[PDB]
Amino acid sequence: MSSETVTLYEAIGGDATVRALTRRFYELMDTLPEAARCRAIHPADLSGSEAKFYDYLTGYLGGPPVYVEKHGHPMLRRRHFVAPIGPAERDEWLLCFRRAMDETIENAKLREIIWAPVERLAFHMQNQE
Ligand code: HEM
Repeated sequence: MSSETVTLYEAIGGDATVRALTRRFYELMDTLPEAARCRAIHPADLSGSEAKFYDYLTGYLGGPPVYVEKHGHPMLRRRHFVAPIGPAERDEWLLCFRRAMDETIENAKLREIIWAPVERLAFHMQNQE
């Protein structure tokens, strides 16, 4: 929606915010020693991962459906099956996503709206242990 209601994308500040969110996420993943397990299973060059997550989040939050346009149906559990994701990879991903959100999305109510379903998805991507 845009006029009396608005989308989450609109609400958090749209493209500049999703850009900052996704950038800060991979930065924390690359620089925090506590995120080393999650970092270990990602590609040595994070550039392509960032592009895809940014496109995924853009569509997911009510912005333009750019991820689907390029890659088709998300099918995330299947796409994540190629990485070995145990509790550690899972909680370290959630560590970085939480901190990236807290730092880039000012509105607490919008962070709560986004977080609960993402944390559900993360537990659902876990494929080990
Ligand atoms: C358990 C937590 C998670 C871990 C450890 C994890 C890890 C990974 C890894 C290793 C990749 C492959 C990177 C690449 O191809 O460059 C990936 C891709 C991706 N992840 Fe996750 N992920 C997790 C949860 C999530 C969640 C909850 C979402 C959605 C909010 C998500 C969205 C994506 C997307 C859109 C891709 C690109 C898929 C594609 O290849 O088209 N991930 N993730």
